[PDB]
Amino acid sequence: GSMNCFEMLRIDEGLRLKIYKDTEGYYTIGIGHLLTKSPSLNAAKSELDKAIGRNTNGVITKDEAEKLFNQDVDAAVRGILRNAKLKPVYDSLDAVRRCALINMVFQMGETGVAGFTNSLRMLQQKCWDCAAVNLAKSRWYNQTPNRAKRVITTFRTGTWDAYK
Ligand SMILES: [Zn+2]
Repeated sequence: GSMNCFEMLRIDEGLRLKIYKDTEGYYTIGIGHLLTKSPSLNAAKSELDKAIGRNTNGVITKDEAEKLFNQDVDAAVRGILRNAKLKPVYDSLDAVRRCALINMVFQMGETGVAGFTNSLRMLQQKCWDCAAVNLAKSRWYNQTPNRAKRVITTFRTGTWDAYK
């Protein structure tokens, strides 16, 4: 009932409490938290063993991965506020629609979400249904229909309704 960004991106991206591998031969942990592009698993559990504070073998708790996720969004939007097109309209919505933006940011990337120039600015004038249906006309929406429909519904309502 009390949803935050980290949980909704656990619904859509996926949370793993053990170290895995990103799609290019690179370990990860949690929700897309990259450590290094090296094969040294000891360097893996050493970067993890130095970022968490407890020395473990690559397994953490669900509340310690949320820490690293909050770091990842605190740097992600540190990048958003340096992108000229993502900066304006983000400063215009409510917290949950901003999370709906950071989700796509972490899904495709800064220039990826920047491409929806027309779709982004109708959110500024708060044209929820129009920007929603225009966002539904995307290859993004077609290659992963489910998640995109969730994000677009939160762009519409500005609520966590679609994730319950
Ligand atoms: Zn309109």
